[PDB]
Amino acid sequence: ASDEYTAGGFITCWYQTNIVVPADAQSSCYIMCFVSACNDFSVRLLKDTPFISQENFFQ
Amino acid sequence: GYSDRVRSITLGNSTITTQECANVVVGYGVWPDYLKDSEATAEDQPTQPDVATCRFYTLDSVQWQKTSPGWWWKLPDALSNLGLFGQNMQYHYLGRTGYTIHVQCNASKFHQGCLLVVCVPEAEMGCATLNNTPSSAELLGGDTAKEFADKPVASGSNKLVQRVVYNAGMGVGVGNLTIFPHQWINLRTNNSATIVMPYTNSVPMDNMFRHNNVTLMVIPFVPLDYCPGSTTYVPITVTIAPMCAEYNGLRLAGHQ
Amino acid sequence: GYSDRVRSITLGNSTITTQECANVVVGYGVWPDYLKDSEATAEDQPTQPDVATCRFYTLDSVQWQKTSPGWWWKLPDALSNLGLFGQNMQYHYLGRTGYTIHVQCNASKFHQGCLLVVCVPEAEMGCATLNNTPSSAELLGGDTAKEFADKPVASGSNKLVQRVVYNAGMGVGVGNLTIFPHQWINLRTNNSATIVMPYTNSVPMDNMFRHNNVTLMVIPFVPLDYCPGSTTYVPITVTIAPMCAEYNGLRLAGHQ
Amino acid sequence: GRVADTVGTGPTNSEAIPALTAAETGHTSQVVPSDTMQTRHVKNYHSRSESTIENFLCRSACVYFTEYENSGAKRYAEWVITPRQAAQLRRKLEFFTYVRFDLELTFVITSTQQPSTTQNQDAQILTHQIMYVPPGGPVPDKVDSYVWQTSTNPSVFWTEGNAPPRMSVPFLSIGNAYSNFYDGWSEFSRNGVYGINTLNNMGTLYARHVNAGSTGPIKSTIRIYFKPKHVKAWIPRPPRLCQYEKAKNVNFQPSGVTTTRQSITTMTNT
Amino acid sequence: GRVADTVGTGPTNSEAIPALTAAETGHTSQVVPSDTMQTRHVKNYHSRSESTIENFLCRSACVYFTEYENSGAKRYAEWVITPRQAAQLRRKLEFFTYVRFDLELTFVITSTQQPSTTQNQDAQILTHQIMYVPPGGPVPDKVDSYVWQTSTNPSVFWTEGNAPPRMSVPFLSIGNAYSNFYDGWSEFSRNGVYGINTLNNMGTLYARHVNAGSTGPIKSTIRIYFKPKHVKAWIPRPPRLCQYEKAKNVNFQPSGVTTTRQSITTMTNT
Amino acid sequence: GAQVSTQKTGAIHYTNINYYKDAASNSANRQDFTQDPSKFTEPVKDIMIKSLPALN
Amino acid sequence: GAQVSTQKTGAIHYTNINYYKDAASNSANRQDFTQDPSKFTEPVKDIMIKSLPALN
Amino acid sequence: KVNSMEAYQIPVRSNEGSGTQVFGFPLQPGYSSVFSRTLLGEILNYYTHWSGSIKLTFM
Ligand SMILES: CCCCCCCCCCCCCCCC(=O)O
Ligand SMILES: CCCCCCCCCCCCCCCC(=O)O
Repeated sequence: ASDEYTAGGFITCWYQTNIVVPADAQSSCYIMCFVSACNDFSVRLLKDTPFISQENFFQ
Repeated sequence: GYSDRVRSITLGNSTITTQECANVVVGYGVWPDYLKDSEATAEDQPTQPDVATCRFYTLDSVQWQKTSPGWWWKLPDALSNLGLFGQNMQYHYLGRTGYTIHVQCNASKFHQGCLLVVCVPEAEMGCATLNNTPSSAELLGGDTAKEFADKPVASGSNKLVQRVVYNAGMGVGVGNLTIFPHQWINLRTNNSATIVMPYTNSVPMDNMFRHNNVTLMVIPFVPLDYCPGSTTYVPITVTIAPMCAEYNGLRLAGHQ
Repeated sequence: GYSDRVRSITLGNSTITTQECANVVVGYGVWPDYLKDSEATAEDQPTQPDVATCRFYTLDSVQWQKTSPGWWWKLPDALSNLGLFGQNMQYHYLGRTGYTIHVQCNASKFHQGCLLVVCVPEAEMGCATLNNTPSSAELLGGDTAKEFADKPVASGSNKLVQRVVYNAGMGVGVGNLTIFPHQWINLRTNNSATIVMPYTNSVPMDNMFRHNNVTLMVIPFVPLDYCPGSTTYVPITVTIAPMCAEYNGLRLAGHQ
Repeated sequence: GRVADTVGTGPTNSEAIPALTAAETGHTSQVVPSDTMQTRHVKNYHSRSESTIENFLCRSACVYFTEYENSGAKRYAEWVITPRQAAQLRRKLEFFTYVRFDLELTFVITSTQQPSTTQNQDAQILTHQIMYVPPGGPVPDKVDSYVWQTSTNPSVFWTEGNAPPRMSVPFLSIGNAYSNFYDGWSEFSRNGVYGINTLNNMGTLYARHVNAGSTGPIKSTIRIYFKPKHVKAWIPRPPRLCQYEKAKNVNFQPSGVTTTRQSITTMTNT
Repeated sequence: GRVADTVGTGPTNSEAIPALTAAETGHTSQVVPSDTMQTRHVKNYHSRSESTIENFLCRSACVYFTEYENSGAKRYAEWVITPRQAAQLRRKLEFFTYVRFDLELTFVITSTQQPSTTQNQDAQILTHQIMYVPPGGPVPDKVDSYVWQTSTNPSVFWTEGNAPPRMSVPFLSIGNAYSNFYDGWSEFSRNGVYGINTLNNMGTLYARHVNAGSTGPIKSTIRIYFKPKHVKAWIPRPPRLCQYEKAKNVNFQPSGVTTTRQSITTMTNT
Repeated sequence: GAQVSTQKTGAIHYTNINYYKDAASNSANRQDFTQDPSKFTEPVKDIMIKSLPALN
Repeated sequence: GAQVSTQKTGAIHYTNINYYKDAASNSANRQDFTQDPSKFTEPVKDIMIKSLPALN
Repeated sequence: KVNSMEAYQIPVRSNEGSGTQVFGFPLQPGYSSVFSRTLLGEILNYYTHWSGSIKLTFM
């Protein structure tokens, strides 16, 4: 959960060298990102998740 | 000498050779196989058509356009009208199968694009309106690809399925679908992709018409973008091979 | 499986991966190292910041144009405003270092060009007029690339350096610079180039602000030539990593 | 069980490239932080224990509750057994396509007076009965009907003031595991009910007062709690996104992927 | 464990001087009473047991209590977990800078009628629920809100007339120990909250009635009791002097060093 | 017919006995730690090496 | 898997057993008597002798 | 754009000058809106504490 004490850090991506494209090839590209946990990953202290809501029992 | 870009697959009569590809993702790590006699239930002797069944099929190729949301097939009923595997499906009460999916979309070096080939066991789609359920005609079609719809489906009294891509019809995050086995068709470094699915189901055998246990989905993340003058029409083609089929309980001809 | 086109360099935190390159020219054949105790002079114990110093830095990328004569940097004072290596430079009377230079300029297959990356120990530039000498402001700039000038510099009373390329500022033949270590960035078969410079100097250690012992030069021989419609702006970027730094004689803060 | 160690590394110059790979193979790179930077030898004593399935699925949870009174129209409460009528439990089981486990039931019963003008109300200790009816069995339509004799069906007699009752149930499914998601119809004609509703027939659960207990009306509240044990799982999947709607089917209302924020550069949520 | 023996000594004349030393070294002299006088051999069987940390910190203590009712504005009680809202426990932990231990919680719940004109009030046995919410979790704003289902969060159902409930909790801190005193801010700019308030996020504790329980209003009282175990400590310090003021910070009101007395010679307190 | 095992610590033994005739009555097993990531990560037929390029 | 220890007397054995799977469930340890005053008294680098003058 | 596919895409375009920032996001895998609905995001929200090494794969 968010707290200023332990706050994680930051991440950035900067052009090292501008995109070079030939003629007749499209100028703009796209880049997709991925996330995974390494083999040293671990967790603790199970709790509830705030995302899922409810009102009255489902029917 | 060798290469990792190239692969050749041979089942029965058919053969598929590809000079640009990646490795073959195998299931969860269980190579498909027949049924050991420890888990068996049916006491009739099973039919093993082998070459008559195991081989590659090619469904209808579907166009791929800049705005195209995506597509889904249902494997247990797609082939049902093709070949003996369509015939041996109608005459038996039970079947056990596993699938090798091979998707082929190629482009020149000047075509941007990215596709997502996932194979989703037991994909259960919702309904347009909240109360009803989808009709058997909407979730399926013979050999034909059903496609998504990019924007929300207006909810009337109809039975239509909910085709929004970002929910992927199952009401989950589309970005998370990669837990299931998958591969990335990428017009940059790839040409075709391949999947091998072992038999996944709660019970050791199943009826084929009732329960569609494996759903195939192709969702473009990065649309097709190309400068003018290059060829416009780029089709996608799917190839589906059963493996190690078995059948039990021969009965009369039909489904009803 | 392997390839000679690809290389991965790791120092401290930073890492530089390149999928198209050539081998790494190492100095005159002496891999950089610390100071053996046979040649030592300073009797204080040297500081060895190691990871705090050794790592890669990236200076300002500079545009490369059809008429661009070339560029030069002075290594001992470039980094002086960057990182601890800039701090550990100001607080010590002595330093000993060696440099790994990595130059990155990429282009598509349709861009002609050739560059020359040389690393020149003790490049001593002349003066515009014959009597005077260059000012400390003209030979240097913080992290910024100084560039040559294609045609002769008119000689006034100023202190300006002589920037003609074909004399390379040292009054030698530019065509001969290859005796020093070098590599060729060539937009055909290459992408990036790499140099490793051991510590070269007359005396075993040196002050950093006084004496700039290593000069880096990038001179295009074949200008950039490309048909219209392709992207115009192609930057060049330089990466400079100290190696095995040491320091002595801690003193107060400043240079004066 | 323990976390792996992070092995130290010095500098590197070499043609082996850990930092590069191809994700198109559907292959998550195994690269560890020692590859792309310099690393010191470190022992980790962290343990993955609490992340195991057992500790994840095993907690009691309130699936459902009803109200039945001591007099008037509704004198007993009937409920069919599905986990899906409670939000936060149903989600915890939707990670896994095929689940296997042994329920442990616990009931929590409470009583409440109701406003009335009845005079000289004097309470007595109430006694609740809880009867389970496997599928197809007889269904009581009235509190005094003969079915409550429970010649067979497992039944529990409980009393206020005592500890909450508890009973454990083994694995009841026909197949080799419960099925959370089922694509198909119940009828060979691909008609009738669609979705998982067909697989689920668990029978029914009933409750009643044994005795009136007082002159004044009394309303009671019963609560069920599952506590899975001995769990096994198969074929994980993406968590559910859009809010639930119905308990019989996966139907959802289309909703965005995530929350939003300002321009890509912005470093804080909004 | 035992007291040391006092060894006997005869007379002494010698140049060795036990009775002298220099305290400027910050060194407490080890001199024992046998050095400065004549002493008889004596065996001591006294034991230091009850002075160990374990027996010192381990006693149950009442940190806090609330009031929540059966109807009206306040139907539940919420409390964040800090030891510092109770005087006499907080002081016992301020000897030690860094403390490590495993809490053992015990609740004591009582009920009280409230004056009202409601007629024919007839009680029933109440049932209290106590729910723990680790940080960041969902926060119920109303008694019937879905969060009370406790699909995960550890929760306790209790009944009047039974024994007081008890549960044990292990060591929950992130670091290698709890910290009683922390000098610094929460923000790299040295701004925002100062003091130990930043380190402490323990989550929150809630309680409610399960059932109304009667027609007439009822107010309840809950009490928490810590009982540290397995204690370890580090870096002792001076006990606190001035009376406490706030629970978030060490702020104090200046007060004298000790009590007073008459002229130095006077042998009795005043 | 008792049994002995180890608790969960960080920086001991407990005695458990099964009192009932039905497997489903036994206490939960919290301690099974066995893990093999290979069934999700690395689901490929040709084993790939970290130190080498992916597509050669 | 029991254990035996000694009570607290002045001028006997008790049988304890741990019934739970979590260390924090075990009873308190009241009996650890280990003591080393040297970490507060005598915190000096040069060891000083009682029988001698402090500053020589 | 969170209602379309473009939420997963990172625009990259040829500029006239180098050093522009492609993107950036804070690292708070259980809180920050970025990782919130991700796969890793869901599993965390059930747990209060974590440690390890997060890999970021780009393509
Ligand atoms: C008094 C006896 C009470 C017995 C309680 C029996 C409850 C059965 C629980 C079945 C469990 C979860 C199953 C979901 C079923 C499905 O969808 O296939
Ligand atoms: C029903 C479950 C109740 C769980 C009770 C959890 C109470 C947590 C106790 C934390 C203890 C003392 C810590 C002071 C914290 C700090 O200032 O760092």
